[PDB]
Amino acid sequence: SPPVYSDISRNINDLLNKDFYHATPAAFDVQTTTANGIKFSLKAKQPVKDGPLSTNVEAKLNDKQTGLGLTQGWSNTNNLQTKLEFANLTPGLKNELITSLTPGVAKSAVLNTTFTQPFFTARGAFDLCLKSPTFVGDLTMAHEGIVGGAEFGYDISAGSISRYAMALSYFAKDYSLGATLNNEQITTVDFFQNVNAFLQVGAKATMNCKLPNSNVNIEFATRYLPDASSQVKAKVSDSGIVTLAYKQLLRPGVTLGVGSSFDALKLSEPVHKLGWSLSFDA
Amino acid sequence: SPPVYSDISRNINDLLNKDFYHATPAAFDVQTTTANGIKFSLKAKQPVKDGPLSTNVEAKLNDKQTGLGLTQGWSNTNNLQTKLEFANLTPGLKNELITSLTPGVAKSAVLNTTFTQPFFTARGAFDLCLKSPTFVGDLTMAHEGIVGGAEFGYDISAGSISRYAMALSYFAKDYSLGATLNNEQITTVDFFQNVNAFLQVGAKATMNCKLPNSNVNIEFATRYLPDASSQVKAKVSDSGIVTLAYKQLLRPGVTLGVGSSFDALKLSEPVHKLGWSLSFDA
Amino acid sequence: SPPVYSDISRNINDLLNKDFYHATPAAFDVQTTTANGIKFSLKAKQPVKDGPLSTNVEAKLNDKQTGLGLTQGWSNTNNLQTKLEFANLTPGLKNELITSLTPGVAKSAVLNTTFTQPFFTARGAFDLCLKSPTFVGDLTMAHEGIVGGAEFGYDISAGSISRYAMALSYFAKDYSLGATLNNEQITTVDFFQNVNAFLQVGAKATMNCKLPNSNVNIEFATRYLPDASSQVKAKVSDSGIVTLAYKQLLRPGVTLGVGSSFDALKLSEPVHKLGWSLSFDA
Amino acid sequence: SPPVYSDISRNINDLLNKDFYHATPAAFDVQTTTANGIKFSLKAKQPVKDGPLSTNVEAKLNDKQTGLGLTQGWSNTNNLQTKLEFANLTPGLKNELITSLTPGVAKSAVLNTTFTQPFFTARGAFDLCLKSPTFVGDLTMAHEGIVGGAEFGYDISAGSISRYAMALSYFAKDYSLGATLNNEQITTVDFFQNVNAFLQVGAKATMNCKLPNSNVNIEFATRYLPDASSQVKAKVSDSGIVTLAYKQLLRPGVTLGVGSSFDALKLSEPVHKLGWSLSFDA
Amino acid sequence: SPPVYSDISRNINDLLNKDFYHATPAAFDVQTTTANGIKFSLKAKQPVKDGPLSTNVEAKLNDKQTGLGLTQGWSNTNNLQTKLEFANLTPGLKNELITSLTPGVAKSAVLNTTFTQPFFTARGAFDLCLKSPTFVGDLTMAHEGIVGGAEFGYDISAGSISRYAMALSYFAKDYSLGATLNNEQITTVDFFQNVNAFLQVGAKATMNCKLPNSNVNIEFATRYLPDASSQVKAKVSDSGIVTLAYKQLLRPGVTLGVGSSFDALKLSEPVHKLGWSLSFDA
Amino acid sequence: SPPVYSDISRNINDLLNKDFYHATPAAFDVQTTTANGIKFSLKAKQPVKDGPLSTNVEAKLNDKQTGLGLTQGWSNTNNLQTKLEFANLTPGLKNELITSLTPGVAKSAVLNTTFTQPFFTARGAFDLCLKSPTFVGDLTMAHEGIVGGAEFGYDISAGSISRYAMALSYFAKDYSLGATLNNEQITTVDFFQNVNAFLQVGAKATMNCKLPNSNVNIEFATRYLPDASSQVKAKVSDSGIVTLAYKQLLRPGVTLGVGSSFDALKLSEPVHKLGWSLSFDA
Repeated sequence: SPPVYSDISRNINDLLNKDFYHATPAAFDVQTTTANGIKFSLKAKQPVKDGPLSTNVEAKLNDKQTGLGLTQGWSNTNNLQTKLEFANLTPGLKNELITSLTPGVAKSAVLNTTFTQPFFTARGAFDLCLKSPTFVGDLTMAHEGIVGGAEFGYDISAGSISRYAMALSYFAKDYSLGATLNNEQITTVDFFQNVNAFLQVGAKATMNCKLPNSNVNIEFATRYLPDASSQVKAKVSDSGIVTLAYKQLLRPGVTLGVGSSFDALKLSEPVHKLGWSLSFDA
Repeated sequence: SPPVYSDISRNINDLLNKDFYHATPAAFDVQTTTANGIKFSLKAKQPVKDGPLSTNVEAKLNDKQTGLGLTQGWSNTNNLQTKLEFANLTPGLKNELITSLTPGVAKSAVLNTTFTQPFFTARGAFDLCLKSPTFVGDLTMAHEGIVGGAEFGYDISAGSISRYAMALSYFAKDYSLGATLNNEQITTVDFFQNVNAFLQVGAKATMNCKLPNSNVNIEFATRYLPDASSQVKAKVSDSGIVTLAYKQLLRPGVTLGVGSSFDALKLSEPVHKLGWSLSFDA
Repeated sequence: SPPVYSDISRNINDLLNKDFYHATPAAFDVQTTTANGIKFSLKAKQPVKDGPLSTNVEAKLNDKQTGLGLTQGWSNTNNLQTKLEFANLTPGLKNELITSLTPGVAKSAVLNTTFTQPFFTARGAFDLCLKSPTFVGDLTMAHEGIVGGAEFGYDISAGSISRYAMALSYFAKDYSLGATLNNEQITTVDFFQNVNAFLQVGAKATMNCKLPNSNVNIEFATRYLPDASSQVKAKVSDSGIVTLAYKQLLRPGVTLGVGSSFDALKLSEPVHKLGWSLSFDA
Repeated sequence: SPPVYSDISRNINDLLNKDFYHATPAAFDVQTTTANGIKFSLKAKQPVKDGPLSTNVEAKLNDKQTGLGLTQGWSNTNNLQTKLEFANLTPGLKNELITSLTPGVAKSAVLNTTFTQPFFTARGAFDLCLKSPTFVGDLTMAHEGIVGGAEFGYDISAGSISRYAMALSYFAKDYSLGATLNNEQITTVDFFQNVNAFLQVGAKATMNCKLPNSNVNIEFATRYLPDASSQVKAKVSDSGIVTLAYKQLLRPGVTLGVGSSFDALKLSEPVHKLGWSLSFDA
Repeated sequence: SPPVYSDISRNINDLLNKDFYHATPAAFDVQTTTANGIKFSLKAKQPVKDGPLSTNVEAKLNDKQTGLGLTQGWSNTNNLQTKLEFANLTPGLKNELITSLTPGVAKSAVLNTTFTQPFFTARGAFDLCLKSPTFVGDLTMAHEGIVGGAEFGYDISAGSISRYAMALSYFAKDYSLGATLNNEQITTVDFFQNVNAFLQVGAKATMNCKLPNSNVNIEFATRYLPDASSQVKAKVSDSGIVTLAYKQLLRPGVTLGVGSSFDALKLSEPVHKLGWSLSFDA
Repeated sequence: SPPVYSDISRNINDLLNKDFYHATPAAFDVQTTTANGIKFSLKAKQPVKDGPLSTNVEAKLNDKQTGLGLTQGWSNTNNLQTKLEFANLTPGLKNELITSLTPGVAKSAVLNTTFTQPFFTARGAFDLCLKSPTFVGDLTMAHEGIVGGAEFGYDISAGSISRYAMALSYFAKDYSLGATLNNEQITTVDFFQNVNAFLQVGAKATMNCKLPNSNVNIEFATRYLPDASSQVKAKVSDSGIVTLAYKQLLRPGVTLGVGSSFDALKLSEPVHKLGWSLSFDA
C-alpha cells in the first residue's frame, strides 16, 4: 500500500525527531496494558530545568473489530484530547477526529477522513467550532516506486489558497531519495541510505531557494546498534551542533536514555543541553 | 455484597495511603495475642523530630460468638477511642459506636448503623453527645459491574443539606475506574490496575473544577513484590514529590520498613523527610 | 485463696521494678546457707561513683515445724531491723512484728496482723513507740477470678481517714488487667501478658485525673530469655527514658548483671549512667 | 607482580576506613547489570542535618577484548567524570585518563600511566588543562617479600619538589607491618594481623616529629564475622572515639548496615552519630 | 639454679602486686599470636576519671633458635621500650638491654648482664647514655635451702656507694620466710604459705627503723581458687584497706576481672576505688 | 594430775572471759598451719570504732620431741613477745620465759618455773631487766578433790609481802565450788553447775568484805549449745549489765561471732555496745 502524504520519506525525519533526549532534562514514561487490551500510559516531562513538571495521562483502546477506537488524554494544563476512529461500512475509509477541550483555551475540533486504495492516497481536513473553515487537502500517487504529493490549504472564509506545497520521492529496497517545495521558497532534499540491519545513515539539506538569503543548511545523522538491546545515534550540522543519544535496555521492560548536545569549534560557551529519560513498560 | 460507599475504591486508596514510612523518623510496634483471643498492641511513634514521644496502647477482641466485639485504648494525647460491634437480632445489621472521650475537652459519640442487602448498601451515622447533632447517610447500588452510590448529610440544628457527594465506579477482573464529585466543586477520578500477581499500579487525579484556580493534582503509585516476604513501592506526584518505601521481613514475625521522600529539581533545600519502622508480632 | 492486697498486680509491679541495674553503679551480693539452716546474706551498694558505700548484712530463717520465723538485720548506719513471724494460734491467722532500732533516730515498731480465709483476705498494721497511732488496713475479696480490694489509713490522733484507695483486677491463665484508685485520683490501669516461656510484655498507665487537660504517663516493659541461663529486658516511657538490663549466669552460683538507662530521642542530657551487679552463692 | 604504591598497607586502610557508615545518616545504593556488561550503579547519600542530597549514577565496564575500560559518571551537580583505561601499546604498561566536566568549576584532566613488570613498578600523572602542570609520580620495588616505595612531585613553575614520601613495608603470609615517612615529619607505623578467617585485627600509629610535644596518636580496629553473612567492626582511637559497625546480609541481593560512633567515658559532647545504609543488587 | 636476686620471694610479691583491678576503672586487653612466633598486644587502660584513654601496642618474639629475641612497644605517652635478649656464645649468659627513648626527654638505656652458675647468681646493670653513669650489681648464693644475697650500687661520677642492701630467705616445700635489709634503714620480713593447690596465703611486714614512731605497716593477702576457671583474692593492711579481686574465664580465651577497694574504717568519705578489666586471647 | 593455780576454778572464768564479742566492734583472726608444723596466725582488733586498727602476727611451734618450743610475736605497738619452752633432763619440769622488746617502753623478761608431780603443783615467777626484782610463788595441793592454793608475792628490793591470796575449791564430776580471798579484802565465791553436754550454768559473787563499803555484786552466766555448729551464751549482773553473744560456723573452718549488751536500770536509746568477729582457720 502506498504511503500517506505525512509518511513520505518518513525514514529521514524519523532519524532526527525520535529517540532524542537532549530537549527535556527529565522524562518519566509508564505504559501498561490490561487483559482485554485497553492501553493506559502516563508521561512526565520537564521543559525548563528549574520549572514545573508537566504530566499527562492517556487512555487509548483499539479492537480487531470493524475498527472502533477511542483515546482520552488529560494533561496537567487540562487540554482534554479525545480521538474517535471508525470505518464500519466502508473498509479502508477511516473517519478520525481530534478535540482539545479546555476551560480557558478555546476548543478546536478537527475532522480527518482518509481513503485508502491501491496507488491512490488522499486525506481531508475540516475545521469546526471556531469560525475559520480551512480545508487542508492533500493527494498522493504511487507509480512503480515514484511517490508524488501535493498539499493545499484552501480557506473557505477567505476564498483563496494559503499553502501550496509539492513533494516527490522514489522508494526502493535500501535507499530512498526525496524532495519537497513549500510555497516555492523552501526547498528540502534528503539522502537516506540503509547500510544494513546494524547501521543507518541519512542526510537532510534545506537549500531554501531565496536570493536575499541563501546560506546553507545540512544535517548528517547516523544510527548504530551495537546489539539488540542497545542503540547509539548522533547528528551533526554545519553550525557546530553535535547531538548524541544513547538508549540502553535495563531489566527487560525498562529502558534508559541519555542525550547530550555539544558545540564543536566554539571553545565551550556558557550553554549546553543534556538530559535523561526512564521509560517503563508492563 | 456490594462494597460500602465509605469503602469504595479501597484498592487505589491502599496504594498511596498505606504501608508508607516517611512521616515518623522512628516507630516501634508490638503485637501480642493471648490464648483467650484478645489482641493487644502498642504503637510508639514520633510525629515531631525533636518533640514529644507519642505512644499508644490498644486492646480489641473479635469472636465468632453472638457478636460481642469490644475495643479500647489509651494514648499520649489523653484520649480514648473505644469501639463496640454487635448484630444480635438482625443478621448483617452492624451497629457500631465510636467515642472520643478526653478529660476537659467535650467528648463526641458517633453511632453508626450499617445494613447490608444483596445489591443494596445503606449506612447512617448520628453525631450524639454534642449540642449540635448532625446526621450523615450514604447509599450504594450495584449494576452487575457498575458500582455506584452517593452520600448526603442533614444538619439537625440547621435543617438542610450540608455536604452532598456522588460517586460512580466500574469494577472489572483486574482494573477499576472510578469518579466522584462533591458539591460540584471537588472532583476525583481514580484508576487501579493489577498487572499480575507481583505488580500493581494506579493513578488518582483531583481536578477541583473551578474558574479561579488552574492545573490539576494527579498522582501515580506502584507496588512490587520481589517475593513473599518483601514489598517495595513508589509513588510520584506532579509536583516532584517522589516517595519510596521498602518493607522487609527478616525473621518470621518481625518486619522492618524504611522510607524516603525526595523532591525532583530541589536537592538544595532541606524538605526531604525520611524514616524507618520496626514491627514485632508474636 | 485470694492474694494479699500488696500482691495485687505484683506480676506487673515486679516486672518493671526488679532486675533493672541502672540506679546503682555497683553491687556485690553474697548469699550463703549454713548447715544449721540460717540464711546469711551481704549486700554492698554504692550510689553515685564518688561518695558513700552502703553495706547491709542480714540473716533470716523459716521453720516449717511450728511456723516461727526470725530475721536479723544490720546496716552500715548501725541499725537493726528484726522481723518476728508466727501464728501458733490457728490455721489462717499469723502475725508479724518489725522493729527499727537506731541509736540516733527514734526507734519504731510495727505490728501486722494478717487473717486469710477462702475468698477473703484482710490485714492491719499498728504503729507503736512514737506518739502517732496510725492503723492501715485493707480488705480483698475474690469472685471466681475477679479480685478486688481496698485499703484505708485511719489516724487515731486526727480522727479521720488520711488515705483511701481501692483496686480491682481480673486475673486469668496468662494475662492480668486491673485499675487502682488512690486518695485523690491517680487512677492507674495496668496490663500484663505472658505470651510464652521465652517472652513477657506489660504496660502501666497513670491517668492522673486530678489535673484536667494534662499529659499522661505510661510505661511499657518487656522481658526476654534467650535461653534458660540468661535474661534481657527493656522498658520505655513517654519521656523517652529507655532502660536496658542483661543478667547473665556466668558460672553456677555466680551471676552478673549489666544495666544502662539512656534517654533516647534527645541524647544531650547527661542522664545515661550505667551499672553492674555481682551475686554469689555458696 | 610487585604491589603498586597505593596498595602498600591497603589492608590497614581497608580495615579502618571501609564499612564505617557512621558519618552519613542515610545511604541508598542500587547496583545492576544489563544484558551485556555495563553495570549501572546509583548512589544517594545525605549529610547530618537532613540538608541536600548527594546522588550520582555511573556505569563502568571492563571489556576483556584487548583490555578496554570505560567509566562515565554523573552527579546531581552536573559533574561528569570520564575514566578511560587501555593497554594495547606495550605489554606491561597501561594508560589511564581521568576527566572532569562541569560548568562552574574549571575543567580538569589528569593523564595517568603505570609501568608494571616483575620486581619493578612505577606510576606517573600529568594534571594538565589547569595552566599549572604538577607531575605526581612514585615507584616501588620488592626483593624477596620486603617491598618499599617512594613518591615525588616536581613542579615546573617553582622548579623543585613540594611533596615526597618514603614507604617501607614487610608483607607476610597473614600479617604485614609498615612505615611511611612524609616530608612534613609524619611517621605512620602500622600493622595488620589475620588470626583466622573469623577475625582480623589491626593498628596504626601516627607520630608528628615536627612538634615534639607528645603529639602521638594511635588507633586500632577489629573485624569479626559471626557467620558467613554478617560482619561487625569496632575501631578505637586514642582520644576515646569508639566506632561500631554492623553489616547484616538480608535476602541474598540486599544488604543493610547500621553504624554508630560515640565517645567513650565522655557522654556530654554532641559528637556521637548514628546512620544506616541499604545496598540493593539485581 | 638459685633464683636471681630480683626473683627471691617472687611468690609473695605475686600476691599483693598482681591480678588486682582496683587501679584502672576500665581496661581492655587483646592478645594475638601469628603462626610465626611474633605476639602482639593492644592495651587500652584509663589512669584517672579525667584523663586521656591510655593505649599502647607491643610485639615480641621468643624463638627456640640460637637465642635472638626482640621486644618492641609503641606507646601513646612517648615511653617506648625495646628489649634485646640473647646469649649466643656462652650458654646461660643473658645479655639484655632496656631503652626509654622519648622525644624531648633524655633517654636512659640500661645494659643488663645475667650469669647463672649452679649455686651462683650474678647480675650487673650499666646505666649508659647518661652524664652520670651508675652501676648496680647484685650477687646471690644458695646453701641447700637458705637463699641469701646482696646488692650494691657504685656511682662512677661520685665514687661512693649509694644503695647497699642484703637479703636472706628460707625456702621450703610449702612455705618460705625471708628478711631483707636496705641501708640499715629499711627492714622487711615476708612470709608465703601454700595451704594446698586451692589456697595460698602470705604476709609482709615493713618496719623502717629510721623512724621515731615506727608505725609498722603489715599486709596480709590470700588467694582462693573455686575451680580451674576462677580466682578470688583479697588482701588487708592495718589501715583497713581491703581490696577484693575476682578473675573469671567466660569463654576459652576471654577473661574478666573485677576489683574493689574498701576502707572499713570511715564510710563518709569517697576513698573507695573500683574497676573492671576485660582481656581477650586468640 | 592436779590443776595448777591458774587453772583452779577456771570453769567459771571461762564463762565470762571467752566468746564475748562485745568489747571490740571489729575482729579479724586468721590461723594457719603447715605440713611440718609451725603454726602462724594474724589477729586484728579495733578497740575504739573511731580509732586505728591494731594488728599482731604470731608464729609458734611445738613438737612431740623432748619439748623445745618457740613463739615469736610482732604487733603495731612493736613488741617482740617471745616464749621459750624446754624441759630436757627432768620430765614435767618446764622452764618458760617471756620477753617484750620495745625501743620506747622498757623491756620486761619473766622466768616461769613449774614443777609437776602428783598431789603437788607449785610455780615460781622471777623478774629480770628492771631493777625491781620480785618473786611470785604459789603452791597447790589436791586431796581427794579438795584443791587448796596459796599465792605470795615477795619483793627482793623491799623485803616484804605485797600480795597474799588464798584459794580453796572442791572439784567433782559435774559440779565445783570455789572460794578465794585476796589481801583479806577481796572475797570471791564461785558456783559452777554443769547441767549436761547441751547447757552450762555458772555464778560468781564478790562479797568484798569491807565495813566502809560492802554492797553486793553477782553474775549469772549461761551457755546454750543448740548443736555442734552453734553457740549462744549470755551473762547478767546486778549492775544492770546484761550481755549476749552468738557464735556460728558458716563454712567448715570459718566462724562468726556477734556480741551485744543491753541495760535494765538505765535502758535509754543511745547506749549500746555491739560488735562482730570473723575467725578463719586453715
